[PDB]
Amino acid sequence: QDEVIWQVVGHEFCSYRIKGEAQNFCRNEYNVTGLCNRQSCPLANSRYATVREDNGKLYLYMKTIERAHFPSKLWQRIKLSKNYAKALEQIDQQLLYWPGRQIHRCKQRLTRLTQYLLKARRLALKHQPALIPIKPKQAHREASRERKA
Amino acid sequence: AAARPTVSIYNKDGSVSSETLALPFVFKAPIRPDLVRSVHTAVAKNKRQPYAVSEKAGGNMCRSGRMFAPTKTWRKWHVKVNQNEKRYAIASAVAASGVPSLLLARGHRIEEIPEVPLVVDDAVQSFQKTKEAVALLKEIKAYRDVIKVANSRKLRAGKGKLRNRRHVQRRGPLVVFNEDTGIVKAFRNIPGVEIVNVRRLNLLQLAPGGHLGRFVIWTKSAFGLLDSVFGSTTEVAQLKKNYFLPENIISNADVTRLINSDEIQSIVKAAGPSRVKRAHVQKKNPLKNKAVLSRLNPYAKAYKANVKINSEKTPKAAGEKFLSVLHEN
Amino acid sequence: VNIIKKRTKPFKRHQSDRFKRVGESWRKPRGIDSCVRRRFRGTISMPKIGYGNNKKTRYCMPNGLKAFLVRNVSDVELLLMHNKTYAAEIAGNVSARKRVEIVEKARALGVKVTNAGAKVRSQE
Amino acid sequence: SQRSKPASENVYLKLLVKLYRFLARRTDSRFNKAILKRLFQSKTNRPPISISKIAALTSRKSASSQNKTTVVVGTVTDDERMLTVPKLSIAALRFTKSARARILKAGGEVLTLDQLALRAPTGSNTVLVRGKKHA
RNA sequence: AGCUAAAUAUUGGCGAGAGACCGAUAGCGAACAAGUAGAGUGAUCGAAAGAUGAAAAGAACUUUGAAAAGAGAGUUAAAUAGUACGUGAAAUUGCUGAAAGGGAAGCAUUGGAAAUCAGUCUUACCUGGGUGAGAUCAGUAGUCUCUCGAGACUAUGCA
RNA sequence: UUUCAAUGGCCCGUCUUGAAACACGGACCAAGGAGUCUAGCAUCUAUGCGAGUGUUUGGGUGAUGAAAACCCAUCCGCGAAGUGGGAACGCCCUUGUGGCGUGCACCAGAGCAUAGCUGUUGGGACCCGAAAGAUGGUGAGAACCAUCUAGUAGCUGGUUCCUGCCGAAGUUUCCGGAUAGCAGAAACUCAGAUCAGUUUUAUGAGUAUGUAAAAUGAGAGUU
RNA sequence: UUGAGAAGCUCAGACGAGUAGGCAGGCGUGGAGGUUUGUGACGAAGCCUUGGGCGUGAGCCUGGGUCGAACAGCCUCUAGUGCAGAUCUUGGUGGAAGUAGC
RNA sequence: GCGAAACCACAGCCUGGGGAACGGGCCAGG
RNA sequence: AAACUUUCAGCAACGGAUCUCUUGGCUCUCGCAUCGAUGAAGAACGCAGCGAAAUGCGAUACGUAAUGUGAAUU
Repeated sequence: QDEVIWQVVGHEFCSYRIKGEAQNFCRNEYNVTGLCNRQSCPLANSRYATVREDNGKLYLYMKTIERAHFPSKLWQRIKLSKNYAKALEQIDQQLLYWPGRQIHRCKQRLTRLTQYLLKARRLALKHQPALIPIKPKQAHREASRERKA
Repeated sequence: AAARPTVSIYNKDGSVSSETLALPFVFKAPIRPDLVRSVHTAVAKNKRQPYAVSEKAGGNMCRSGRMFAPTKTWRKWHVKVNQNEKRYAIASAVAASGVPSLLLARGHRIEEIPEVPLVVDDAVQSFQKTKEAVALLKEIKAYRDVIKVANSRKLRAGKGKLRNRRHVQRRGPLVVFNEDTGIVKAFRNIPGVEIVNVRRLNLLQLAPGGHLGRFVIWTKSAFGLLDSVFGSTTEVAQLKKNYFLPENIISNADVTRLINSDEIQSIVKAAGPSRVKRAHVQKKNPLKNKAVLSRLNPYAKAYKANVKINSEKTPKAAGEKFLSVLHEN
Repeated sequence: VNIIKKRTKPFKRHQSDRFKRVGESWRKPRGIDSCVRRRFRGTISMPKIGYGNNKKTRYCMPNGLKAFLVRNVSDVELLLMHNKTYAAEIAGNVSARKRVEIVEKARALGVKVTNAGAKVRSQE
Repeated sequence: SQRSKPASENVYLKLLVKLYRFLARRTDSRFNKAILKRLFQSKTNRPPISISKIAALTSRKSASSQNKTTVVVGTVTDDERMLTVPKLSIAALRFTKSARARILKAGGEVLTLDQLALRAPTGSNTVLVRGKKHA
């Protein structure tokens, strides 16, 4: 299963892969790191855990090998508390006896997703200029009309 | 080994039924991405039409001259593949369609499909209207793939659109049926959906682009007939004379299970470290670094170089015989 | 591990300045009698593997980040875990509407954008 | 098509090489090193062996076949000339359909090289064999 | 001495459908006028040449000039689209601006001067209190979808 | 970026020959422009099956594109009918011993098919460069035209991106070659063994020369 | 300790001329199957530029200007696939030169 | 007034030397 | 200095590359069988719209009759 899956998706063709000069990336939604790796692949790891943000709330998504053949019921999620200390405890207790590498990666994604939510809230309170696109046809027209004017 | 035993059937309203089909042996066949790609490369050349310049046309450098080595029609357009190799690739491409992870890596939006392999009732075989076809695809949540194909319709980049290849798009689900009593015409107008008979499966459809893992929807009758089309490794196929499913050179392809098993981990020697620490990054001179000198020589602590052995009673030792020889001539 | 470049000048093709028909893209000289191939004194340098740069600092911009090409908001969100290693570079053919959406998203993610001021105006 | 890695593109041969790379490195068995070396070899350097030759080599001279597994990194073909097949345990990369059926129907077991690595991870009590390289 | 359908061939003719073909120095010599213009007593030989704009809306009118045209205008989303018409490269030419000038020269290395350009910003973090707020908090009441509890909401309270 | 100062610095490509030189080609720019396709043969690799192997002359079949894919009846092509030693067991503190030896070298079939690579032989055959000759006409011996005909240059000129790694010979012997030798690939075995643009010990022969077995270095021998 | 693209990660030492020739890995172009739920009139492609950056390099990304309808990355397939030369072909344009001259 | 063509790698002051012309192109000088 | 020469940049010329386009070519496949003394193929001369270096037509001269479609030609 997983080893055959990786030999196909990891080395022949994955629609989620973005080839880069120094490291390949994975546009899969369930990748914890965002990189194309053997341990980062949600396709090639039947026991996977990730943290994702849904309309301002963070969730711990987990899948087990026993639900691999049921795509609708494959991933299960729990709501992670807004208290960062308790969110770490919930990751620890939901991922009990999982490899420490996977708990390490979910705790890293929880930090970055908590930081992104903090920065997003700080930008909302702040006042920043709107970005006005420059229209080439309008610029050409007003440049020629101005010369005639 | 140790695959899922049975496959559930889904009615036309999208709900699970109480009937299950034993998983056919073809889904246990080895998945051979190298072998599927090679057969696909050859099989995709078998519908090419010849091209060549006119014989009367035309030095290759002179303007309005003759092109060097003019193209000819008797080029090799069609390429042979052993029938067993074609059957191996088709069996390996049916097996890959039963893995949800290979479906996702091929671009199929099967994230809400209820089960893979997806088998529906035989009442689907008699759908007459595209409305019935779309409603079924929406009940089993397989319409996300069709929406993906519709959104992907673009104008082809290049001279291809000058040559009756105006538009490009994605591949949707592949509906496989037993008998056509309306199913083909109900699904053919849906963008990306291809409908094929289970008796004549096409590797150009099971591995589009040479990429394994097409999303396939079977009817109940097509799924039940998969064991006659392909057979097993020990029983011959009924619909292919003297054909057996290929055997694999590995029994349990999970090699991490073998490496990290109690059978093997109980005899291996104690594993050395992972990435090791660097020893002697910098060379330090014992004649300058006194700490390195004490490490190499556990005697420099008590050395006592300048000892005094002479005194004020030095017996100058040079006889008159030697002095006479020295002060001679 | 600050960024060190073994060389900053480009390698120009020999005689590319003399002739307009000859481009400046590097071409390995093949003439045996040519002094550039023989590597005489005073002649122009040639691309050698010794000029290659440190693997750790390779592909890194002067600010220490690597340029990652971005075409929509999906590409920016990819750098959530790598905002200290990569900078987003919007493609040249991305319209000014999508450029705005990319730039606001990159701002929340804490991702540096190399060309965040292109094709847009400001209004405070 | 040798030395560092196999030139073959079969993913399942690459998985077998993965298994015996670990075995050849984390054990002190020259069998695991020998198997790994032969996994890298080309099809020409891995000639097939027959059911008759395996039966002959096991019960050779002193005979005393006992129950040692026969390992060949290659194909085990069938010899239709011989009429009775003994009880043999053979591990091979591939078995033909005739060879596999004859071993199973009147005899013992057919194994793959990963099934062998679980039974004999150090290669103990195995009869490693080769085919005639002279075509 | 004689006849004889079918299976077979088919760069022509009357049509038809295609293409992993060429894309205006290519593909037929010929995308247009093409076996044409033109060349040769003749047999024969034989080109170059595609694109304004959505729409001519193809520039009324005034004015200088013998005229060709120019200049004021005017049309257009655009005339940096005016029929010498999509885009408009290089070689080459003119004018203007700056700099350097005495013959191997251009060029390479290193800096100066002049001109110009690039990105890097303190802002957040931690902590305390006050004030209100709301849920993932209720010694709380309901609904929905999944597998007791997991997500989504709906009221009610803000300890 | 322009310029200045100090230092250096020839014009490329081809051919030549010892490298040259010299003689050739190059006013400038854009576009075009040269190892291609196919039929055999051999090698290597990959893949399928394997004493077999090869569906596509053809038939069946393909409801939606039907020149595809899918299936195969009868033939037929090819193929076939003593020691050393890898590995493993049991003893021995270990070495080592004992039993058991594949492949190969000393004294119980492996092929067929496809694909790729490389070499090679034909087809215009990497491109270009001299007039043949013949057939059929036109005009008036000679001239001119069109096709065979991509009839040709033992040669001339040219032959299009990058980096990395390896790397000659440039000559003994017979005699355009078979060679050898130099440089790589594959198949091996082999330190409890050998090898050397090297020096030795002493005596053999005539300070040199040669010898078997010491010093130094390197793991070596191979097909 | 998370550093399993096992095709990854890591440690150490030595070495670096190169014609013919041999062997690897890459860059770019036209078209094809798949893919990026890809880019595009809020401006695709091309072109220009003493703007900026990346790669030892082939090359690639980007700002500004110009422009006006299509185009690209990745995996694979395919080939009429890369020029400074051929007294190369076609076209354009120079110095000679407002000279020889009419 | 009208109006070419051949030719064109590129610059261009001399004395000596640079062994293969070295020269115009290097070195040392005027 | 100035001139000239040279370099760089801006603008203007010149030129027509590149890109995009395409009622064309090329190639393959499929169906079909139909010239003439009842004057053919080809050539010439006219006709009327024209831009013919094109097309259609034949003194009934862009054709007339008949069957249509049904209100244009430009």
